Amino acid sequence: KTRSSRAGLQFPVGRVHRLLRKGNYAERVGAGAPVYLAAVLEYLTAEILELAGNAARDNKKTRIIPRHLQLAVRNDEELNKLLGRVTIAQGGVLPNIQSVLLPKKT
Amino acid sequence: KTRSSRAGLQFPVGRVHRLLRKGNYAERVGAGAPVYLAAVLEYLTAEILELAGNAARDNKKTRIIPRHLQLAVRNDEELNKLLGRVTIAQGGVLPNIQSVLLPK
Amino acid sequence: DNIQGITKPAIRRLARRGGVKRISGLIYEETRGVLKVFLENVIRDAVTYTEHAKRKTVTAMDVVYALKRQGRTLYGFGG
Amino acid sequence: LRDNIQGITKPAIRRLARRGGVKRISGLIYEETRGVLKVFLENVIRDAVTYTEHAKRKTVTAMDVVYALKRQGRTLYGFGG
Amino acid sequence: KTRKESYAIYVYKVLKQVHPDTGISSKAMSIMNSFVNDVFERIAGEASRLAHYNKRSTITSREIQTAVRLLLPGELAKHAVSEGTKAVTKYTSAK
Amino acid sequence: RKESYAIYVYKVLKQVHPDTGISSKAMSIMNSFVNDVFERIAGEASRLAHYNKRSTITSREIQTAVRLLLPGELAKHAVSEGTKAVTKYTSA
Amino acid sequence: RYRPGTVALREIRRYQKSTELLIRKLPFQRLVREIAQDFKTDLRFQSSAVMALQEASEAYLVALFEDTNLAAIHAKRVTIMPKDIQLARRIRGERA
Amino acid sequence: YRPGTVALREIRRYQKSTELLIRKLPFQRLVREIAQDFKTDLRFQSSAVMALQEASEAYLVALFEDTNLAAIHAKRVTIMPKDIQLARRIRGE
DNA sequence: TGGAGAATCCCGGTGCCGAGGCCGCTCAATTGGTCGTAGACAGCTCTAGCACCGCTTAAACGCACGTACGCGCTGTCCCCCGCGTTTTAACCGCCAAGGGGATTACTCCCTAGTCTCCAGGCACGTGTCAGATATATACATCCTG
DNA sequence: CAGGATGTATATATCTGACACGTGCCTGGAGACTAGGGAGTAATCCCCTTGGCGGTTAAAACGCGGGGGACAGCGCGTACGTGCGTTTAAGCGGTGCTAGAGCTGTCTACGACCAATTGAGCGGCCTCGGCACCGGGATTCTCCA
Repeated sequence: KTRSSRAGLQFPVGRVHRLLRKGNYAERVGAGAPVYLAAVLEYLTAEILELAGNAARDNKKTRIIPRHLQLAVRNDEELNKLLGRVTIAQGGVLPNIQSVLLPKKT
Repeated sequence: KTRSSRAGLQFPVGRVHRLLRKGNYAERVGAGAPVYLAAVLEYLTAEILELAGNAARDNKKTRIIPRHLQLAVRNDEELNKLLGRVTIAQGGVLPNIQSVLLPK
Repeated sequence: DNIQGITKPAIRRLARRGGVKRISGLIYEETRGVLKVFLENVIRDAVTYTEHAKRKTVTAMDVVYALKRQGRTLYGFGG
Repeated sequence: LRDNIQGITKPAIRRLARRGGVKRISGLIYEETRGVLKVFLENVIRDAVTYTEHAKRKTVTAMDVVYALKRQGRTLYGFGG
Repeated sequence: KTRKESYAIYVYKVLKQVHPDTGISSKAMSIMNSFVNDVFERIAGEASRLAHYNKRSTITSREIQTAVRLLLPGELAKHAVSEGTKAVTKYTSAK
Repeated sequence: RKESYAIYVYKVLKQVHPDTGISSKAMSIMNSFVNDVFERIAGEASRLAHYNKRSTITSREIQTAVRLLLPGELAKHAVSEGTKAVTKYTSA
Repeated sequence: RYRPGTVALREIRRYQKSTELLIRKLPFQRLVREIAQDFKTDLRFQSSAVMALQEASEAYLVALFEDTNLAAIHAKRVTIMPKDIQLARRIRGERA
Repeated sequence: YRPGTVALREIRRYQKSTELLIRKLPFQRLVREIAQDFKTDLRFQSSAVMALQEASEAYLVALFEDTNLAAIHAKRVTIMPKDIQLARRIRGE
């Protein structure tokens, strides 16, 4: 009976359907569009969380805190180009030091 | 008798209120908002043409070239701040030469 | 005297976050110039944004849309 | 394959340079500027083709050129009609 | 046969109002029309989202007032709200 | 009556990483990112329907709004994922 | 005694890992409130609204500060003299 | 010949004029070839290909504004390719 | 220092086509009418945001000084400017062909809206354990050697 | 390299407030049923994109030669970095209130829906003046002697 179970995702269609209705984006919207849009956030949530758990794993921490999401967006080259215009609260910076500063003859 | 006549303006309000209905920005539009919409865009066109007309007499041409509106914005800091993310076609760039580049 | 609430070792802390070994002495009055312009331009927009809601506390909600108009949409506190 | 990427010529980056206010230019500037122009045109005509493909057309018209630039924050005037 | 809408005569006789001895190219009126449409879309979208996050279904004069104050730089902004408020007051004083 | 996306992304995280937790501050990072990429692709789909004078939103039309806004490798995988998610939906 | 500039890179690797907010909080309480009350009178602030401002402002500062770092490296110099900062605003388009 | 005279002469007459710098068909034959990578057998409107052209140089003469500021910051008048690697990293791409 | 030639500005006519403005036609603006519902208004509730007050405690603030780093001088070298020659292909304008955009026309499904009912998502509440901290240990740096 | 001197990474003891789960009410999700209009489909026609060809001539391409900027190195003067003591007030914990955001509920004016009336607005076509073009002369100015 649940529309998400008929589509097999986790974000519900009906909640997406009513917000894309009440958010005045168009007068007439379809029924397959809130199905599909919930799937494209499903894949985007799957991509960010896989690097988030990967960042949690090598830091040997089983709780994900906003430092690991900062590790999850900055390390991969692609999704920084999607969302590097966006700042992250309590995220931190990339470890990066240019080699010309580093001393030699050591 | 149009709504621009009772407003005493010259841009039309019946045009602006028409795309405020089917423009889907919101389903209900108040009465004074398209009047206030027309009045603001009265200024924003008139701000350019007196600046373009001043540059028209500077070049001494009685026609406005796309060169003229390019210098009508770029020579003003309050206009360059708003129109900083948009280029103007076949208008070029205002002449500016750096002092250290100049010889002697 | 209240303008100088930004303190000089904390400017070093932003500069020591900057990855630079040496800092000149005229940075500190300069970065007071360029950053006080920045937070002026954020409450130039957010205060009248707060004024529109018949509202006289700037909450954490209404500010987030003000930087989004400037183009630096921020996460973590809603929006 | 062909000479298409270097179809633009040695005086062509020269002419845009003097409009950009430089004094002295380098010879190894030139093939890099072809890459920079290509990689900017890589991101722009990609968006214009996708607007063309949605509109059930196989010709890219003047208008959907413009809103590809308006997507990129580099919006253009004089061709929005 | 087709109908293409334009603000060509509108900006034309606006220019004849301010500078009655100056002509304008058709290309120049095309930058004029595109710029006018751009700022129209900007102010309308700003007022639309400002009304949306205030849980309001109507754009009154106050919404576009605050959106003009948002979008316009200072002295031009204050001149614009002054002149638009003058126009709004002149509209509501008449029928 | 403050509604959010708290439960839904938790089911995604237990699907992939079934022995990991997520803080409430990290939740607000995760919720606000989804809310921004709610209105971003929905906003670009909102304009583009008007741009060819078409007043009805289809599942075909939102597909193009995915391909504009994210770059190469993620754009190609998202459309192919959502197509098989929607072709099985219309069969039932 | 340490050679000067080597503890500068020893302090680097502590700050690369850390995410704790850098400048002090209630000094920032006074400085944004004084320009707000000078803007319009009788303005209040929720406690998390100023907490929305510090990581708005430290995000402007350190994203500028790595940005002028690679500008100052281009001059083959380690110290940042303030003519980099005018250039970094110039290249980004925020000033001219 | 004249040393430095024609160097400062072309920069004044190009910052004053409006004439296009990027030549039409080598731009027009290039845009067919990059669009050929995405979709095959494409058509282009005459105003469409032209609209790309002053879209491109107005980036580049704005880009050449930035590399000139990079050149003086190194106390030099010649532009190296690392100035293009400078300004693109500074301005956000 | 003068001089001579290379380029820039201007002046006189001119022929061209792009603005300008009128002319007949039409479709969206307007006027008049209704109805309900979104906003406005006002009164009550309770949460949060100023707001003084001491305490101790990291952190800012001032001083000192050595050193390596920022800025001016200078010589070299080659690379880039700058001309002349030859070469290349771009520009206009002429004509052919058809391809697909844009318009008019016809029907039908499928989404908007009402009605009605049902459960899953959200406020409150809980108890527990993960990482923050803490103080002793290795270890992997760098400094004068 | 090289021993010593410390700043950073490790390790378990612990503890507490956020985190994950449980209740249930409740309000939005869902099922059903009708209406009518947005769009699917299709047929036509006409802009308008593409192709091509040839004369013309502005401009690209290459080579050569010199003179001026890039840069490596140097030298010097000085501007902060590390350290240590000194002064400040950052920040925590607690009480308190009081100003104002949210909730609640009734109302009414204003804007949405609709028919008709028509004049603002527009496509097209005619007309001529501004403006770019061809050509000739005055006016600088930077390199040569």
